[PDB]
Amino acid sequence: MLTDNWKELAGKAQSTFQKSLKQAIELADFDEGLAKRYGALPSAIGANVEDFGSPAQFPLEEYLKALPKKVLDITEKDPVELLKDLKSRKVTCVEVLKAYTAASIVASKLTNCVQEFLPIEALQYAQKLDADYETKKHLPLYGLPFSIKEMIPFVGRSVTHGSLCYLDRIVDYNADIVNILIANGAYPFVRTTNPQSLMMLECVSFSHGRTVNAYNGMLTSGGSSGGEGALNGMRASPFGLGSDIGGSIRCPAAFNGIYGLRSTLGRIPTADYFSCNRGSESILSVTGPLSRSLDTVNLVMKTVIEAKPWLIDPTLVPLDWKRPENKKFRVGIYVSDHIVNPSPPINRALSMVTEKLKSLGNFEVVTFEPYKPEKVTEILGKLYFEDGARDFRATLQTGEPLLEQTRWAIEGAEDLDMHDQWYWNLQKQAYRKEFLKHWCSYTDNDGNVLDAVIAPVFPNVAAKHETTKYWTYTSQWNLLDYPVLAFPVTKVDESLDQPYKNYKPLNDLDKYFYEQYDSPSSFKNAPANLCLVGLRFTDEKLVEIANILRN
Amino acid sequence: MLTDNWKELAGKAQSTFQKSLKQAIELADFDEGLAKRYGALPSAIGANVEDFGSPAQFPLEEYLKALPKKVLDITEKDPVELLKDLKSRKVTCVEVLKAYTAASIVASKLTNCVQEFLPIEALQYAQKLDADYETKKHLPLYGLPFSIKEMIPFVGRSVTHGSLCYLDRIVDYNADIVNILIANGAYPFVRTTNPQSLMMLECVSFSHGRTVNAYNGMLTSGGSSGGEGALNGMRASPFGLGSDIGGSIRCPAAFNGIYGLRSTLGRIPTADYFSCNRGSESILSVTGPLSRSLDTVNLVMKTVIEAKPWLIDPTLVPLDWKRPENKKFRVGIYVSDHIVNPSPPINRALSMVTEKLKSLGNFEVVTFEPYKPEKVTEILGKLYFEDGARDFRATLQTGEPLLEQTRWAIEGAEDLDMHDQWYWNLQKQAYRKEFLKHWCSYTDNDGNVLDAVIAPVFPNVAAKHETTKYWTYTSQWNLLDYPVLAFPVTKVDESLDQPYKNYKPLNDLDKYFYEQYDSPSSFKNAPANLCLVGLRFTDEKLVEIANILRN
Repeated sequence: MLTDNWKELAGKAQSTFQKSLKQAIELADFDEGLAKRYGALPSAIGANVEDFGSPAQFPLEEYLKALPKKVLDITEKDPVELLKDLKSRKVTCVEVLKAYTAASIVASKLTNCVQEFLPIEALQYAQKLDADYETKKHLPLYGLPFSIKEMIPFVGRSVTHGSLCYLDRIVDYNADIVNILIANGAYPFVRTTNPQSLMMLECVSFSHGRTVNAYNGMLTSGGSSGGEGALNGMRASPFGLGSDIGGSIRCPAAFNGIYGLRSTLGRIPTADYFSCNRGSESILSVTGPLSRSLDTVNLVMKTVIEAKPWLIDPTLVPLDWKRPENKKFRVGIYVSDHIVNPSPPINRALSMVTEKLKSLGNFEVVTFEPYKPEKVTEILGKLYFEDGARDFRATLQTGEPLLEQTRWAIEGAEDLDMHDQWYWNLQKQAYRKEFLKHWCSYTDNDGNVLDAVIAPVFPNVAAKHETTKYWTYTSQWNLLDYPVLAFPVTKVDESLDQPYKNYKPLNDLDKYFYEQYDSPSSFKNAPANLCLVGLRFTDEKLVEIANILRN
Repeated sequence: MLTDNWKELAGKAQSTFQKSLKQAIELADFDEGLAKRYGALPSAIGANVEDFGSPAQFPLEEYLKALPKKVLDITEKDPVELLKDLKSRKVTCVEVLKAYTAASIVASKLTNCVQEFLPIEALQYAQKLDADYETKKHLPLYGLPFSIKEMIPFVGRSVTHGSLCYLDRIVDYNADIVNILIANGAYPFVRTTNPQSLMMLECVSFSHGRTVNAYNGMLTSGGSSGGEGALNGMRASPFGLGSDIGGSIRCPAAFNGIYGLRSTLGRIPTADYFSCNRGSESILSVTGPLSRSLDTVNLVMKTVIEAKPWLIDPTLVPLDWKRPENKKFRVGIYVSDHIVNPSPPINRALSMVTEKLKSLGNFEVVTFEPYKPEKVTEILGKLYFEDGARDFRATLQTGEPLLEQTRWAIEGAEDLDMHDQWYWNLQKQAYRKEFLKHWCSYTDNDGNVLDAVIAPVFPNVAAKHETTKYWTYTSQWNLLDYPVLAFPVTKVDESLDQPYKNYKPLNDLDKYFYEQYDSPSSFKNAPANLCLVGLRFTDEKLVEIANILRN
């Protein structure tokens, strides 16, 4: 840990970003027309980490306008299809790198989703991938760059999870999942932004400033993997890796209208990531990919697991990544937990998806009721910061200010005695066992279990800044460790999504979210996503059902 | 002329081009990446002059993808801005030549717009211009290359206007306008294609094959300055010189979405060009610039006229090139001649330009009715080929086939007796006098004359091959000798430009053009241009109004 003044350290972080941005622009080699249009874009990057700039109203429109067809023809192509072009040599690995690097630079300025570009090592990866074309063409991800959340170790970099005090914490190794993906023909080219404490569903830190939504620049990108959500929502990366302990993969994915998988704990390696509360095991985070392309999420999962990562990380289970053979499906619709009702755009998305599943013959669709959702907050309120947030709070010895959203996550945290931890571990495992019984109560007379549940990711589309005051719609599945896949449905419609009249709130917090949704014009063009929830290790069922919903 | 078999001569024409193409590639000095992409481009050049190849759907998109930043940063620059860099020595005369030579090579393969490159003399011009930088820094076109239609004499070259029989017609001199432009720091670097007889609004000859549109390769470039329209539409030349006796400058410019000025006869020297019917004076062609850049059009006229060309060509009038001091404008909109109605894309261009002028306070906008447009065809029907096309048909003694478009131009040609010419000269002068009275009938109560008329250039955007069967929208102003400036407005919009419903044709020829517009997709991405018409010697009013329309 460092104890230097935070203002000096924020300088050092900005400098690291700016030096890599300069190198990124050199690699992309803009012609003067693009350099001009790029220069004139509204920036979400300020002069310092407390100045949040002036974001575009519709960053994706600005991105698609600014970039030349010569770049978009690569970055807008579905990554699995792009893998065919790299395999057949219609495009070089270095060519793909240049396009996506340029895309990420435009994305960085509009959304502020990049913490550090990796142009030096990425060119080395792509060049020798071209040189070794004949020997590595067979690899499942040959030539594809990808993004990694800053919390993921990469050789020679500091790993801070957004905390300035860790700027001298340099690693000489990559995370296991990074090396596995590299062994399969991929390589990271950019590090995405992460917020203070990582326990925020937004993306504000004193290492980068504020990250904004790819579809509406007045809204949050989400968090904790906010840079990944913004970068991949802008299609400026084929896919990315985030982490998810309270919604930190699915919230960015849903807010930015893309796919994001909270994978079951123990399938893919994440423990070598850096966060707060290192060594805490009561509730464990997971990783998983974010991408515009469901086929790319599936291929990344398939690639890492078929590399048998349990022979490097022993917390993992040797369970194959397998397409489910079920042709019939039983699916529940989780319309509300009856604590905070979803806003109109989320409710319309639930109806759309309900109607589509009912129209297909092989889906039986039932209502799914909550089971003690208040119990989610009680337990996670004790286990998220089980040291009373001492480990996080010590990071602020630099004077780094405490953000409003971080305040919520550490409010009330108890420094548990061993017997207190034991008490709540028993509360955790009992709730898990009770909920399984609840889930199995929906099995039919013939003995067919529920395959998946469809639920919101958040009580609304991308939230206004400093308003993500309810976690249960995502953290429920972290307490249970159920795999959850966020997927796109629709966008806000100003005609269809007017506020409910004569709404009677369920409680003060539901009242807060009701008044938060003042009108759809406040959320123009915001994607309305949902998620598919499955029992532990049924990840593949979720991919298969999402496949049907997009056809 | 020559009397050899035409197939041998077409070979000789192809050899001259291929010999100059080889020298151009050496001058351009491709690196391997460009040489590779150039080799793989779809060509509008065939194996022989009757084989038209397989052109790209969007030649311009292919051009922008194929050429490097090292080239596009110069050729995409507005030539007036590029002149600043040449003056301040931020860029070399040879550097600019190399970029534009490379651009024209790529443009040549994609659109077939180059008849002969001039890289030997161009390198000599550019090299000594660099050497003489300190003494020639002041010249208004210092360092700028430009293209010339093949009909324009250049030292040591054959001048054929596309007729194979004239391949032994070598000149030892440049055209007056060329020498003037050289005296002002410019130099020609490429010769562009022209069609058989020059009397078609397309660009097909047995010297080069078929020239295609820069924006949609299934459509014609226009003619007769078809190479000029394509080359400058691809922005592969800073500007070019064409000729216009029936629309042969404005039709290429309009089809390729750039500017083209049919300047008033008697301003800039053109008589030393070569065409058919040399010595025919009943209807005289004019020259004028084509360019992507309006500012470049204005500067060439200013440069040539300020060189006092009436001291070399005595047919010219000593009238300064002067920007008008008008603060108010009266402008007419020519919606139709009520013989052939414009297609939807042109019709929307008229409304767009109308609504823009009405939105500025200082424009009075009135509807402009036609005046006996049928008399245009009748008079031009007698005076275009007043020898009964005897001179042109003698070019076919080589066996050179008669193209379908040429057939239209010479069908019905009478070999006029002197009294017949006198009769039609009087008809010509009477119509001009009647039309002036028509124009002046639009003068308002305070005595303000119409400053300009906005009219179509053609009943449609760039035509499908062998369908340019109506000339009046351009030849009207050749009969009258009014200055006309073609200028860009919009592109085909597939939503907005669906065919007219419940359309009732005005006559057989109008029905033909209606059926020609089968759907906007047949003309995807084709520019919709219009033109500004002024009274004789008001060229500058047209430039000034075009300036306002593009801001």
